[PDB]
Amino acid sequence: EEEQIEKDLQGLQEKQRLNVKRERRRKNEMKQKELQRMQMNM
RNA sequence: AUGCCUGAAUAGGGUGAAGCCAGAGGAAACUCUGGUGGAGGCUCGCGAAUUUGGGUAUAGUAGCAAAUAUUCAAAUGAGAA
Repeated sequence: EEEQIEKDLQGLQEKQRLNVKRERRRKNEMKQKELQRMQMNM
């Protein structure tokens, strides 16, 4: 009964952590990409 | 040997390059997983070679000429494999 609560809380917390990590990664990657793209036109 | 003009052809099987998308690691750079995409001195059936049309320059013996399988009935005809 409570095993399901523990499992889904842990799963949602792990998903949240992975989401934070991937958002940080993509934000850095796209900021670098847009900077390079903006600078490549000259 | 090197050309030039105008046409035909430059096929097929396999593999899967940049680039892209989405995931996971690390502060970046960067490295892996899946997909996508469809490229090449990639493969498969000093020297040689490098498709093609037209035009245009520098003893009655040997033997039967070889490309397999012919058969039956009728017609024509002097005479029919």
